[PDB]
Amino acid sequence: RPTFYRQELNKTIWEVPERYQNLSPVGSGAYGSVCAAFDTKTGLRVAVKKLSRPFQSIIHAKRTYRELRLLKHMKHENVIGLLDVFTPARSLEEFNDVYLVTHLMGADLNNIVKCQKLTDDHVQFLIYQILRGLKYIHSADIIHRDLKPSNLAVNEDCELKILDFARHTDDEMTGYVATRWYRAPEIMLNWMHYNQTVDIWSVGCIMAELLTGRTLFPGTDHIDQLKLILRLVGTPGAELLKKISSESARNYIQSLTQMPKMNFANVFIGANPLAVDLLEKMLVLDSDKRITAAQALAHAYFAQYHDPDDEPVADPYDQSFESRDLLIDEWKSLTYDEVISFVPPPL
Ligand SMILES: c1ccc(-c2nnc(N3CCN(c4ncccn4)CC3)cc2-c2ccncc2)cc1
Ligand SMILES: c1ccc(-c2nnc(N3CCN(c4ncccn4)CC3)cc2-c2ccncc2)cc1
Ligand SMILES: Fc1ccc(-c2n[nH]cc2-c2ccncc2)cc1
Ligand SMILES: [Cl-]
Ligand SMILES: [Zn+2]
Repeated sequence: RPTFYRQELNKTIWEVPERYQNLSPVGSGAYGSVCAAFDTKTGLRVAVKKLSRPFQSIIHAKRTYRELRLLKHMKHENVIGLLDVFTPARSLEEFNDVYLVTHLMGADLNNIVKCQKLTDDHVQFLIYQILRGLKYIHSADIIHRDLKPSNLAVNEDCELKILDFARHTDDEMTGYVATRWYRAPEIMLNWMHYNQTVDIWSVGCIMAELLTGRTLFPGTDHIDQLKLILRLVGTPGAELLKKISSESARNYIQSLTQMPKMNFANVFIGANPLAVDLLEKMLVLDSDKRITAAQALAHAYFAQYHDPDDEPVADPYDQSFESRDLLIDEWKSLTYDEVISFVPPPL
């Protein structure tokens, strides 16, 4: 067992191994609290996240296990992975807190887009990285489901990592988001059978914003969001309308004054046409015809970066736990096993 030390930061107390020094708070939320620290063992600057109320409910307990399982599995340059995980608990009985450690990423895509107007080269590189990470995530039968600028970490070298790839249709009001500018329309329609391309829709929205400096669809509610979307891409054709089982949703859409698809060249005026072509393949209303991450990587917009030999897929990921209905103490025990069995990556 390593030697731990205690300290209080803001209103959050922290108990971590001595290897981590100079903890300074970076921010907190529904997820947990995060501190930047210096890892004396590796010489790296790391981010240390203390989970918030990990075993409050079966929802938190299962989510704590899920995040740990996800982070332990993700080994890819464009996806956050685990440098370390620890608890000050000496045994299961006193197991109450989980701390996760990863490489420190000093900014997110919001800081980047707001503080400066990115060049086309930057847009290509950043979007390239997101897609390369999504290709990997998606290959493990994982859907991010909430991609947005504040979920994309970026460092001073313009290297990018996807974070938060750990929620589902939950019965809690913590972390509730009012309207989501980056969400696929099928999600705004509460479709229960969406596919991995919901993430591609988000990339499209993010990419648009990096090119124009404006949120593409700043809707105030789910319906306002959907109307802004249909204004750009036009109202659904016969083929897509036929895929809507929800009688009320289908009928509402059909009762809207019908709208044509806008010419993307007029909307994203001044943008690299290759960029506009890709945007158009990403922002397809029918998810069945939306481009995949793997296909997008091979789009001519990324010719400067695309390398099939260096766009890997993930090892098989066991999500069978997702269907389990267990007691809080069972999820806690499983999580504890995962902490104790963690093998750090080679330096
Ligand atoms: C790997 C990484 C870090 C460590 C480490 N472990 N314990 C450390 N001590 C623990 C005890 N030490 C102490 N002990 C008694 C009185 C006053 N101070 C304070 C700092 C420092 C350190 C430490 C080492 C290197 N740089 C900074 C801190 C051990 C292995
Ligand atoms: C291990 C250690 C830290 C993390 C980590 N977790 N969450 C992070 N974000 C910070 C804020 N982000 C956010 N903020 C506002 C709205 C929606 N999301 C959500 C969570 C950043 C980070 C983070 C921060 C800095 N560097 C790397 C990762 C994950 C695993
Ligand atoms: F107005 C819209 C917006 C999006 C969709 C949509 N795109 N892909 C799948 C769907 C969809 C929506 C609702 N139910 C089934 C499928 C359908 C209608
Ligand atoms: Cl995909
Ligand atoms: Zn909760």
